[PDB]
Amino acid sequence: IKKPNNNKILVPKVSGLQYRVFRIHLPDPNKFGFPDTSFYNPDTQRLVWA
Amino acid sequence: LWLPSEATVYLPPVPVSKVVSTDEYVARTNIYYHAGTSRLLAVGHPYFP
Amino acid sequence: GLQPPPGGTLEDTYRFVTSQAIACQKHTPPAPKEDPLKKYTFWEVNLKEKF
Repeated sequence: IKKPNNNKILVPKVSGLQYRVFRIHLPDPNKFGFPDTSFYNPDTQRLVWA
Repeated sequence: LWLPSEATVYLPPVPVSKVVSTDEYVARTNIYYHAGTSRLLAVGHPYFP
Repeated sequence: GLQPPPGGTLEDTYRFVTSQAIACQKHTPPAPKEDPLKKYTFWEVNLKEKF
């Protein structure tokens, strides 16, 4: 819905039939603390979520 | 001669007092009891009081 | 003594006791099991969980 003086929507459209594409951002795991720090060398390795 | 460095990094948080399961601090005994009500009945009007 | 042959679920216990739906209920024929001295008044002192 909108008012005919502009194009800005007043209430939006949502129904049961729409797709729902969720985008998920993640924290970069190369920049963690990890206090025991023994399981990876920080030069020849990189870390990635799964 | 000493200067700040100032970057961004994820550090471990403060510990929160966790919730533990009941089987830890509650000991189970050997005594079993039974309890059952008679029957529950109700007659009324189905639409409005 | 052990059980009578019909034991049944002791008393139906209707929920809404004052209505026009159910019939008259709640101890209309009073078979003893009570104190015989009910006709002679006293001063009751309830000590069920005073101990």
